[PDB]
Amino acid sequence: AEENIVSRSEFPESWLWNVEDLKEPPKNGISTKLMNIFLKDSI
Amino acid sequence: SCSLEGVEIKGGSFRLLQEGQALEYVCPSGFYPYPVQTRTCRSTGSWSTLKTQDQKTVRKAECRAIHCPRPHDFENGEYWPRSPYYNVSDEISFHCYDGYTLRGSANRTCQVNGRWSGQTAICDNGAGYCSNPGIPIGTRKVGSQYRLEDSVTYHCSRGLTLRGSQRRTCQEGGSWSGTEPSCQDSFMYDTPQEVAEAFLSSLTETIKRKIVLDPSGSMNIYLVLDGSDSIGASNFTGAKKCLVNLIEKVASYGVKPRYGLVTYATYPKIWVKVSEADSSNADWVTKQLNEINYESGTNTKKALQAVYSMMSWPDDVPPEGWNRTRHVIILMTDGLHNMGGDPITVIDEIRDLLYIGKDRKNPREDYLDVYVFGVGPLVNQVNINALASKKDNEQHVFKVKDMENLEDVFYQMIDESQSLSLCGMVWEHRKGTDYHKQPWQAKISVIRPSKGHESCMGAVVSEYFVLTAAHCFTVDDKEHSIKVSVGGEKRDLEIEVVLFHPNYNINKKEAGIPEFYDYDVALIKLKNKLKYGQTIRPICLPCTEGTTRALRLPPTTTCQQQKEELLPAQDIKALFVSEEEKKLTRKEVYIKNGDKKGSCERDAQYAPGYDKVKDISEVVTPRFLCTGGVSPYADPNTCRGDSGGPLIVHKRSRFIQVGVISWGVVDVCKNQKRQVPAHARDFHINLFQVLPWLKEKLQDEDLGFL
Amino acid sequence: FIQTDKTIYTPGSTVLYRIFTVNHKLLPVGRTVMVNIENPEGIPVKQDSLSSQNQLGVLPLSWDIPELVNMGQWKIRAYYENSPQQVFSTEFEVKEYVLPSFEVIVEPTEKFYYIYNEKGLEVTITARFLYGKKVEGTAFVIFGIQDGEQRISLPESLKRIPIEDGSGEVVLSRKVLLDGVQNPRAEDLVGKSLYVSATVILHSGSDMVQAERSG
Amino acid sequence: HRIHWESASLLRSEETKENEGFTVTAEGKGQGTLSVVTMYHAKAKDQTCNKFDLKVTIKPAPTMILEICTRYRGDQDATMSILDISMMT
Amino acid sequence: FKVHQYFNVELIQPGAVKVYAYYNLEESCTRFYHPEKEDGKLNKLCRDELCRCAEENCFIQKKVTLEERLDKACEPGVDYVYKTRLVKVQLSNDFDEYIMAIEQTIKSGSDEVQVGQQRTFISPIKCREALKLEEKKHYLMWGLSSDFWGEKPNLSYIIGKDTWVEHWPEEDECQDEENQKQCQDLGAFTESMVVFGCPN
Ligand SMILES: *[C@@H]1O[C@H](CO)[C@@H](O[C@@H]2O[C@H](CO)[C@@H](O[C@@H]3O[C@H](CO)[C@@H](O)[C@H](O)[C@@H]3O)[C@H](O)[C@H]2NC(C)=O)[C@H](O)[C@H]1NC(C)=O
Ligand SMILES: *[C@@H]1O[C@H](CO)[C@@H](O)[C@H](O)[C@H]1NC(C)=O
Ligand SMILES: *[C@@H]1O[C@H](CO)[C@@H](O)[C@H](O)[C@H]1NC(C)=O
Ligand SMILES: *[C@@H]1O[C@H](CO)[C@@H](O)[C@H](O)[C@H]1NC(C)=O
Repeated sequence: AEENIVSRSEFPESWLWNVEDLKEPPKNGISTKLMNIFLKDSI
Repeated sequence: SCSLEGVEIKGGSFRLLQEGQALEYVCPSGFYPYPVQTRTCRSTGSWSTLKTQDQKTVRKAECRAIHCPRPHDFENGEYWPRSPYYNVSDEISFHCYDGYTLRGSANRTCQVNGRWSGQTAICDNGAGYCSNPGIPIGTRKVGSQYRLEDSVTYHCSRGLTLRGSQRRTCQEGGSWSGTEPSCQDSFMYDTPQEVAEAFLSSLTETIKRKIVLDPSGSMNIYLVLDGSDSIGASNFTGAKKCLVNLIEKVASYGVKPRYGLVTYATYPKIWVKVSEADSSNADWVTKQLNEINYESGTNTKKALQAVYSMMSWPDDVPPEGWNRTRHVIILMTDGLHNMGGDPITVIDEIRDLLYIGKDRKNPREDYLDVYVFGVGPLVNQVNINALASKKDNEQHVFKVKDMENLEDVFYQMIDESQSLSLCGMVWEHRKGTDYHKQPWQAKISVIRPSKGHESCMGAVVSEYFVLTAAHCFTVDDKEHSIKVSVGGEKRDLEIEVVLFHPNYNINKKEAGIPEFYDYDVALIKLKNKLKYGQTIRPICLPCTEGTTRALRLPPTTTCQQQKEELLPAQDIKALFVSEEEKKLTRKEVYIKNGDKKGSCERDAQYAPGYDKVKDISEVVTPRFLCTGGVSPYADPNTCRGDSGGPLIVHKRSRFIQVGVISWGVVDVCKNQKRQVPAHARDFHINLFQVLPWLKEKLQDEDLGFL
Repeated sequence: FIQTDKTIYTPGSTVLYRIFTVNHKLLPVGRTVMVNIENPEGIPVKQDSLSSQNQLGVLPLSWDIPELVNMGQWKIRAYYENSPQQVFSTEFEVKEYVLPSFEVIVEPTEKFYYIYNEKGLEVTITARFLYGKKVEGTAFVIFGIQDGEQRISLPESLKRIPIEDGSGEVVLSRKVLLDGVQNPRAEDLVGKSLYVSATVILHSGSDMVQAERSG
Repeated sequence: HRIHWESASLLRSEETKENEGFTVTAEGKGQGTLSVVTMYHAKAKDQTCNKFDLKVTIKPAPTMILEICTRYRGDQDATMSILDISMMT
Repeated sequence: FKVHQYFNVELIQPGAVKVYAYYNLEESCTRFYHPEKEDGKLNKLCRDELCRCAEENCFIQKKVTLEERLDKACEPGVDYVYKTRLVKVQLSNDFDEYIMAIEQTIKSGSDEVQVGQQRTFISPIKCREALKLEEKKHYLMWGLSSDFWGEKPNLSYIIGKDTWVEHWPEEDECQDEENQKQCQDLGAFTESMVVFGCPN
């Protein structure tokens, strides 16, 4: 029952405290950036 | 013995060991038994109950796929990606937040050992007395305060046991008191190479290495063994060799230590005391080491109380050299199920006699060191860890799969000080590169006009000759059309000559067989001599004096005896080196030299050009070796660019090549990451059928041919 | 521009902040900054000095909150090294809290109040989960007056209402408001504002969400 | 530690776990302040249920019945109070 | 008010009532209730600072034979095998203390033990009938290594879930045909662990 099933543990109040650089060549002054992030276990 | 019915393992194999007193579960890489490894046939007529971590009921015993511990937390950062479970060779990128500096390996993949490669990734801000001790994978940290006298607590999740320090306290020097914790399992074992590395790092001081002591002072060693009812066979077969090698090795550092010997089955026995006049002589202590015999239980408290009596003195005032002597206890317990109390209190007494656990201004923690080696799968890791010592950046607790690794460690330690001349030497450096694990491999590129370049590999067997396959090259190729690379070096080496077997021919054209691989071997003679380096290092050859001394046998041993030992009439373990994305790895493969051989040779009918062969035995000569497939175990196939590699059988931490890869049944290698037929087998060319040619051509290399 | 990841913290966590050093063109520039972390009493507990050379205006710093600490309004004061009077401030809470499971808003149908209303003042309750759903529970509503540096409560206007599918309908009558104070004239209430304090308890009695529409 | 006029008015906190005598050396020229405070727990545990006097009873009757008697500890009565009751299984 | 039931449930848990003002929740008064418990308070045994509640079973089962003793006495978790004689019992409300005198110890424990020193043991009130302890009689017991409780040398061995205590008849009762087999098996098992002991 509750042995092979994982639970939710990561419940932060602030995450994604990251930095990112826009280096794609401009297209009318707009740069598209496709980045993969994982939302927290919190609902 | 107990009833043998209903004790097997699904997906694995079971055998009766200790004359039916036990049974052991084994599966190849990527699978370990669950939830236990061995069962004991008690006196009730039934084996020991299947005990899990929570002591639950088990429907059936199966060997489960190797997964990898999930990060219980990674504070101040993120890990990519996140999964409920991590497979073998899966990779994580550890990324820090802003203003936090990373220390450790970011790109971490965890191998079949069950631990992630590299140092634990830590993100630190550096604004305290001491730094973040890290949060190892599977272990979760309590306490964000890193000031002085502050302590943090570490503990593991379900199914994981903690090995290290349950609580680490920040020291006035700026460090933490204890070793870095880790989450361990029952299937996990420490390889002999890293055990030897950690033992050397803790025991010695790197420069070479040396064992320094206080000026005008000596050291004492207390070698303690266990006479438990687990192996105890033939007067500690191998353990005596281990201790003899250790005694010989320690005396080679320019210091004469003193020794003491403790063995216990029901009561402790004294063999050598520190007070003896001739306790500093290796010859007599080894001679007495060879005089150990059996006469049950595990009474460790009484034995270490006897050791306490040895350490203690009978004088009123403390004798001379009381604070200038260093003590080392080495324990080789296979059991340690307590009977008569716990040995923690006597360790406390021992360190109180030497004034260790009483003051912090002069801790004197380095004058006592306890090393405990774990043998077998019945080990209790928390008890061993609580019994041994803990100092930061050092490992005092070890664990090995079998008794063989116990002497593998010490043979490697002996061979470390040897000159680089002998083959088979591979040191597991802490910060090694790709070729630091497989230095014998050499790559050969063939450039042809208007034709695709052909890439193959071979083994460096000396300073002038490289053994490889012959079908990778043709007589049409000229001297300028062959390039050789070793150790990932851009600089090339000029070639001089390539030698082929007189009976070798890559062209049975009238027999309907398109391709034939008889004596498909090639000997490349280098133009110059090879300089031995960190990643350039030779390999041994069958039926040679180097092979004779590698297998730890007297020189009178014959070549046929070596063939029987390395290649018995059963399944034979080995591995082959594969290249994937400019990186080198090892894939385990098994040789069928018994009943499975005749069937395996039939699988070649699936190879191209072998469907119309009338006599299936004609195309498969006895000089070939058939490996791979799913029987008796699942084995990956060699890739198209992986053909021609050296098949090597590992023994006593020594690499000896037994053949050269020739071809395979089908080309389905690329499906490994992405479906493999059960008949997919790999055929290689043996080296024992070309012994006279090897002796003739390599008679000037001084390889000690027999 | 000092921006923190949160607004309220617990003892035993980490304050993470970014200083964005711009110039009067709102453009990144490289300077030296002095940062102070002040306790609620008004004396710094940590000071630091960083440089913004080739950092593109982002100065990421962090601070560890001790487990034995004073609760209240903690301050971060950062100023350029050349200008000790150029103090920039960022105040954040330190409290012993736990995450609420829903947001409650109390909104008036008429966003102001009129003295001569013959019906009263109607305020409605929108208690919705933080993921935008609807609740079922009860709520307690009280009122008051926002005078000069004080708060006067009216226990007579202490009403209890069933939040019917994320909705409420509370009516404050003129007689109750008149009886709250002892002024013969209602026109003397001009120049002062009311505040509504609501507190919504779920049918499970789990969470505790006290929301105030002051002013 | 060193105290300078520019860097003064900073909380220099030194943390200690053991109760022992301390020795400070104040040298140089100027003045200063020193405070030593021990934060701990004391066994002055009084009653907390200060503002209420809840009492409960279960009594089988001729499907047992539950009775709850409450009282507010003060000189004035209480406003709308909330009583949460959790049933068994 | 009346509270009904619909399904019989084994080992129910006690409920609680919390009363508080609508503005402050931290100034609340939580009081538990239970038909067969004091203030709905789970049974825990304490010495003014440290507790480990004993809402478990006093024993397992009592049937048990020589092979049963062999299998359940060579466990990895057993620490001591002691025979004692009941001298004094201090009955009370929170718990009861049994003070014994030691004749001789089959197996040694991590605590200093010798013939003569007094030993105390604690059990929850629920064992006041299950074990039917009587004074001036001998007993033999072994238990989990987590029994240690107190300060040296006045430690106690808590009779918890894993603690196994069995009746050791004296010479007079060992002559009774009903207990002759038990006495003989006890003596043989005693001499077995005295001479040989458990394997490994
Ligand atoms: C990590 O490894 C697991 C297991 O090796 C991968 O799971 C893949 O899909 C199922 C789900 O567990 C595995 O189990 C087997 O699948 C067959 C269908 O082919 C089904 O009859 C059973 O459920 C059976 O147990 C399956 O072995 C495995 N796929 C392969 C090719 O081995 C998983 O995809 C891997 N990757 C990740 C990110 O988890
Ligand atoms: C980690 O690996 C990824 C791809 O495997 C690579 O893009 C990245 O540069 C690596 N990080 C390093 C080498 O620091
Ligand atoms: C082990 O040693 C004893 C005495 O030391 C000897 O009698 C016995 O034969 C030895 N066992 C062997 C050689 O297998
Ligand atoms: C060892 O102890 C003696 C006792 O007085 C002391 O004189 C000596 O200096 C000590 N040795 C050290 C500290 O190395």
